[PDB]
Amino acid sequence: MIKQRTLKNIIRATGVGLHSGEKVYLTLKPAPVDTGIVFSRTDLDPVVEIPARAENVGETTMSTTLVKGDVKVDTVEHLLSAMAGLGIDNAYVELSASEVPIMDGSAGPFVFLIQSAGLQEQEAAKKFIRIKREVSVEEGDKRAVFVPFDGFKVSFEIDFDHPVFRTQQASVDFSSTSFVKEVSRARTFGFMRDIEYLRSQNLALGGSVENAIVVDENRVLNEDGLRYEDEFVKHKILDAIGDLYLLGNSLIGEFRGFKSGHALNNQLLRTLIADKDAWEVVTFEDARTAPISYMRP
Ligand SMILES: CC(C)C(=O)N1C[C@H](NC(=O)[C@@H]2C[C@H](F)CN2)C[C@@H]1C(=O)NCc1ccc(C#Cc2ccc(CN3CCOCC3)cc2)cc1
Ligand SMILES: [Zn+2]
Repeated sequence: MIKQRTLKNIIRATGVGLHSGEKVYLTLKPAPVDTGIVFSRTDLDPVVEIPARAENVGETTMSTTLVKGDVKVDTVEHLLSAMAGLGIDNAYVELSASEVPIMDGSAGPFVFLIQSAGLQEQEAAKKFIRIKREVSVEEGDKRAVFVPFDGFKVSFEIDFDHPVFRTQQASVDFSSTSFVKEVSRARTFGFMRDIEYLRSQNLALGGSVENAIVVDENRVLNEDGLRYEDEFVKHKILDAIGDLYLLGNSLIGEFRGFKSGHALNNQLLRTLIADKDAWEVVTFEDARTAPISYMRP
C-alpha cells in the first residue's frame, strides 16, 4: 500500500518572517498517523496549535495565514508546498513567532532540511482527495478550477503589465516533473516601487535580495538573476501546491490558476470541501496500480 509519511528526525531552522521581520525558531517534529500538518505557537503559554486546514485560514491578502482566536501563523504556503511535494502527511511545526521563516524565498531550503532529516513511512494507508467533478470559482478576471484527473497536475497563468514579465504561463504534471528540481527552488518576488508603501503597512519588513526576486522598473535587481526562465509563474505553482495542501491530504486531480492567489485559492478549497459530490477520499492498497508515485523515503 502507499503508506502515510512523517519525519524520521526533527528539523530545526532559524530565520526571519518576510512580512514581520521577526526572528523565528522553527522545529518540525514527527507526528502520529492521521495527525496531518499542525502548526504550534510555542512562544505562547499555553501553546496554541492550529491544524493546516482550509477551515483555519484567516487573512490571505499578503500570504496564507492560519488563525485561532486572536493567534495567527503567517506565511505557511512555502513550508506546506515542501510538505506536499515530499508527501509528508503528519508533522508538528513549532514556531517561536507568528511568521514561518522566509529562508531564501522558495521551498528549497525546507525540502533540503527535510530530506537531510529523512522521512519515515507509517503503518497506515495514505489518504488522497480525488476530484470527481469540475469545481470552478471566478471573481472579476481571476479563475481557479479543480478538474478530475488520474494523477496530479497544476497549471498557472499570471499577467503583469511589466517589462520584466518572460514565460507567464506554466504547466507541471508530476508523472514527469520533479517537484524538487523544477518547482521547489522558485523564489517569491516583489516590485521595488511597492516596498515603501508595504513597509508603511508593516509588510515586507524582512524582505531582501537574499529571500526574494526584487524587480525594479526594467530589471531584476538580484545580482545573480533568476533560477528558472519562468521563475515567477513557477513560484505561483509552488504557492498553489502549498494552498492545495490545506485540504489536509494529497490531491488526485488537476488545478488550473488564472491570475489566482491565496484568497481565490481559499474560495476554491471552501467550494470543493462543501460540494461533497465533487470529491472523495481514496487510498491505494497496491502502489503498482496507483496513478501517482512518491520518491523512496
Ligand atoms: C505582485 C504581488 C502582489 C503578487 O501577486 N505576488 C504573487 C507572489 N506571492 C507569493 O509568493 C506569496 C505571498 C508571499 F509573497 C509569499 N507567498 C509574489 C508576489 C507577492 O505577494 N510578493 C510579496 C513580497 C513583497 C515584498 C517583498 C520584498 C522586499 C524587499 C524589501 C526591501 C529590500 C531592501 N532594499 C530596499 C530598497 O531598495 C533596494 C532593496 C529588498 C527586498 C517580497 C515579496
Ligand atoms: Zn510564495
